[PDB]
Amino acid sequence: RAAVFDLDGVLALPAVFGVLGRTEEALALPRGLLNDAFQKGGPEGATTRLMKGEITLSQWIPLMEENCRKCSETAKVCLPKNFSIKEIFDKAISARKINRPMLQAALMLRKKGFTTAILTNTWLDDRAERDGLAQLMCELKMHFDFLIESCQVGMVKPEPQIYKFLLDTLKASPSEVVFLDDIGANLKPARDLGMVTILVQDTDTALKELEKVTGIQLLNTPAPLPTSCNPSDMSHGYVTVKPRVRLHFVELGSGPAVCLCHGFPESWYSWRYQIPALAQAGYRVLAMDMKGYGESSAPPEIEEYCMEVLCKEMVTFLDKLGLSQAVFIGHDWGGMLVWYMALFYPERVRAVASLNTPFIPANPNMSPLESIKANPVFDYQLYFQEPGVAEAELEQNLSRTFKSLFRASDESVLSMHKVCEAGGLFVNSPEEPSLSRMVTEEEIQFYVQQFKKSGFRGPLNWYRNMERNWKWACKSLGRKILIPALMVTAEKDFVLVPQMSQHMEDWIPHLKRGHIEDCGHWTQMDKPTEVNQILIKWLDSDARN
Amino acid sequence: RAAVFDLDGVLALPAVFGVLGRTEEALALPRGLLNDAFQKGGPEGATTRLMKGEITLSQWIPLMEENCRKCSETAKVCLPKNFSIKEIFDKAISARKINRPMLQAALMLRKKGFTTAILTNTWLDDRAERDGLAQLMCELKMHFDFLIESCQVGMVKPEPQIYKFLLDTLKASPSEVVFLDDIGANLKPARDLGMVTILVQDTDTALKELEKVTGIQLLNTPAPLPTSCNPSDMSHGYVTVKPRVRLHFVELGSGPAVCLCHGFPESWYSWRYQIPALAQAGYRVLAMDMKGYGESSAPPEIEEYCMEVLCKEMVTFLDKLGLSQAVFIGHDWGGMLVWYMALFYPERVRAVASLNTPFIPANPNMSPLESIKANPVFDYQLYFQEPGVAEAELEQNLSRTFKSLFRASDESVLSMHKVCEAGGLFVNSPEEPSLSRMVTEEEIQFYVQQFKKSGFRGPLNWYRNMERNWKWACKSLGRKILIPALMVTAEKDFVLVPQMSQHMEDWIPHLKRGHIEDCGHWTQMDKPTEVNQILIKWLDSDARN
Ligand SMILES: O=C(NCc1ccc(Cl)cc1Cl)N1CCC(Oc2ncccn2)CC1
Ligand SMILES: O=C(NCc1ccc(Cl)cc1Cl)N1CCC(Oc2ncccn2)CC1
Repeated sequence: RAAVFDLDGVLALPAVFGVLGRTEEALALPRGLLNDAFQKGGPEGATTRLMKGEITLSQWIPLMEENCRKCSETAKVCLPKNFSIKEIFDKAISARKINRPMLQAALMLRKKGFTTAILTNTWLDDRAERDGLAQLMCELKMHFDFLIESCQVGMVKPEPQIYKFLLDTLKASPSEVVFLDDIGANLKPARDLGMVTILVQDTDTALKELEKVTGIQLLNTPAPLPTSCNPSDMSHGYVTVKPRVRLHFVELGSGPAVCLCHGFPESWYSWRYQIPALAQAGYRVLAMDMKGYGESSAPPEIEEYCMEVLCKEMVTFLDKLGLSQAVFIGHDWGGMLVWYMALFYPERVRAVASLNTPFIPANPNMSPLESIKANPVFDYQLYFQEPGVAEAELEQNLSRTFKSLFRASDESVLSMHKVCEAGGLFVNSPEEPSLSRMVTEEEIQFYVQQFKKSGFRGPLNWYRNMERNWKWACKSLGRKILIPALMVTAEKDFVLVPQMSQHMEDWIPHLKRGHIEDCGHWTQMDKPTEVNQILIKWLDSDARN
Repeated sequence: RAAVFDLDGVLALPAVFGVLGRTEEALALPRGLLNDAFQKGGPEGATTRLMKGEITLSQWIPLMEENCRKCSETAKVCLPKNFSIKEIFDKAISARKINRPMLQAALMLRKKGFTTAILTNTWLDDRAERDGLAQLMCELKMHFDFLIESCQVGMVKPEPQIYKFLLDTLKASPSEVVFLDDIGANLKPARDLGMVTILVQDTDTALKELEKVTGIQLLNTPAPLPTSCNPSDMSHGYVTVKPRVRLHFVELGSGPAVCLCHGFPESWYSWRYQIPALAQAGYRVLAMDMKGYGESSAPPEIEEYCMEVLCKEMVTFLDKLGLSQAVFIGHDWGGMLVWYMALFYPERVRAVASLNTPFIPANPNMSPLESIKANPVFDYQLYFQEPGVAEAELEQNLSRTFKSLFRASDESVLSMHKVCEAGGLFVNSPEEPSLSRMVTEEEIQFYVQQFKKSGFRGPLNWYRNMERNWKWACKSLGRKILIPALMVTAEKDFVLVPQMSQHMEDWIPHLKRGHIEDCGHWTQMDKPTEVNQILIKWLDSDARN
């Protein structure tokens, strides 16, 4: 049981086939002139040779023209003065856009165990604007197990061989396979080989039919999550910033550089839902394992975690990567870091953005410890301070830990006030915590494996400079942030409440604002789709311009 | 003994200080109006506060205006209708360009054992166009051991503290240090602290003086090599393309993606001289460890090295990296690969380029082995064929191997014809080979270490598919390359002679051509500067447009 989708007319709706007609009307041409001239000679014909990979698209155009001279000639018509097949097809190809709901379906069947595949008759595109084809072929490609292109295999639909071929690459029986296609002709050979066939016109009936024979709802199915990340299928980067300090990250996409700075205690993976989005949106994403986390160096000394050096190391990270600047987006402790970045290295910062984390001026007259007791919900911060105590407690049950922390607003199971008195952090929580809606059991275990490397010393050391940070932070009390910034608040984040940012305007005049209702502190996994909305808008708006 | 250089007026010639005057003339302003208004209040003054990092540049402008209202007022003049300090400084900053010869000098002293450093009074730049500052600060930064900016340390020249500071960061005695600067005032405190001081105006006298007190020629010194690469200071990438196949590479720069495909038997490092250039030129460079080499998977089976799969894996490499297309530049076997890339994946190829390697149509009627005996200098290719024979011989003395192969035109020590009969490849060469001009002993040993990993099986397997490549290659006999391509020939490459490419025009109509006289087969290290010239021109010309 597996499912195969044609490109043109199935997953990519405006059909190149249909734009021909629209040109015929538009151009006052004899109905079918272009379509008939498109396939003159059958399998010996220019088009078939093209589908077989025998000639490039640019090699085909002239070959397509001549058909139209002849085809105009038999019907005894004229082809307009500036009539050009190049232009007609450019617009068309680039007029073709994904069919989000069909794609939706593939993703569901897939997620439901199905082996999926795009089986398309397609040329080798060597136009100048070919990028727009390659660009879309990537969007799609990824959400399928296979892509079979007529031009590489050397076979075209409806040659029964490409079907067997597909069958054998599928490793399935004809009876196990569903096959949707806009071209009846191409259904017949699959049909008569025994597989299911769906004729596609409206996507709605095509899907009704699909859910019917799969026994899996695809039609009007809930709002599906943004595309996530499989650590294996990723690109992983390593840069030494210091002799005993390597930073690790994940690279994806092309465009201006967007640098994602996670929080405590997370990993590059804490961005899984936005990493594909931003790439698609057209940026170059680089998700940090922040110092102390996972596959990045994790030095035991407290002082190697003050902001100054952490930023000193991001700069140096950009040094060794060929980057003048990058846009810094952070969350939790990362959102803080990003603020020092905009504050001490405007040069190197295209634009800054924080998730949850507010810009708080450092009080000259107030040792940040004093400012710790106030606001009672800041008790656990204390509990960390002492090297040893908390590390032990948090490294004791790894799985228990992340399960206990990673929870939606209401799934909470911790009261992070009275923490010190309580004698610990999970003092009054389970050891068997149930699994949140936000994470699968496999997305938890991942975090588990990252920390078996460096433990919690490092991450907890971020909380162990303050006297030092604060002091560094005072120097910048003269300054204002005048680069483009975005502040995004979460409703149900008890620790970092929207109202601490209330005063950020005194400091960042043209601060943009994003809010998110019904959202907790794990803004990335709790509200992936909205996080995406707010950040992509501001990126197009405020980054590259 | 170490050397310190100011930015403005020393390494970056048009001096911001001097453009003020040019504005005064230009604007018919009272000589010195701007300069005096630039430093009103001394150390309490806007400018000093700015140099100290107290305020951002954008915070300074208004503060700089008002000075000019007052300064115009005391001299009793008018400031023009649309008079703006913002615009005046924009142009200026972006009018400032590196001082190549001063830089030259730093690089020499450095290479000569000197500890070097930029000690500049500089602001924190938060303009929109700030990128142009960051961009240049990176060019330079890298070629020095240290950069000390007044705005981070919190100290300005000529405060004697920043000097001591510099001294203590240098870890040197005043007497050990040279210090060039355009501003006499800033020399005095260093001078009177005991270090050498040079007053810079013309760069030529400033350098005469430098070479004088260093005992090292800097003036009119030979044409220096392009900037190379220190593997440690690099960014190293890893992407799995297959279950048991990881590809490794080096990332640097930003812009369109340029993908560098080395040859046999080399490594990403075989591009050391062009990797910094292209980055600077403004592209995103990704130097491959090609399958079988160094830090990339090295599967023993022959067939995992045919072109088809090698390209299938580059595509897949671009998949997992967020790349629609990349420009492929190859050399030796890499130049070949790139040709299949342009031939089977135009979509995915922005532009193609080969170094040495020509585009040879596959003869339908001729088993490529037949076509092997012909052209006698293709004997060693035979010698490889047999899994075992050559691997053994080449893995025997690693160092001997690379020393023996990596040689300029005339440094040759091998006759790669009669190889089979001779009974080996280095049959009649030394074991103690002298070291070529092209490589230091440390650039050899590097190659040595890479191959202790995967050995020679893998690399030699590229030569072990031909019947297979050829067959794959026949399919494309219908096709023409119509994307932008560049073919670069080397004069003294006995194996890949310029004349094999003579016919490439029948295949690639608007093929661009680059030649290089007095050059061998190791085009990258033999002619780094020219390689750079040809490729950067064609990149601006033919890539991004
Ligand atoms: O405690 C954290 N992060 C960990 C954390 C936060 C919230 C929750 Cl629910 C769970 C966890 Cl583990 N921070 C406090 C200190 C940082 O700086 C800051 N700045 C201004 C106001 C408050 N904090 C923000 C991150
Ligand atoms: O032998 C090599 N490279 C290794 C090599 C070349 C030259 C020298 Cl001096 C030393 C070494 Cl080790 N090639 C021959 C096969 C490849 O394809 C090809 N295509 C057309 C004509 C000739 N070759 C080019 C690379």
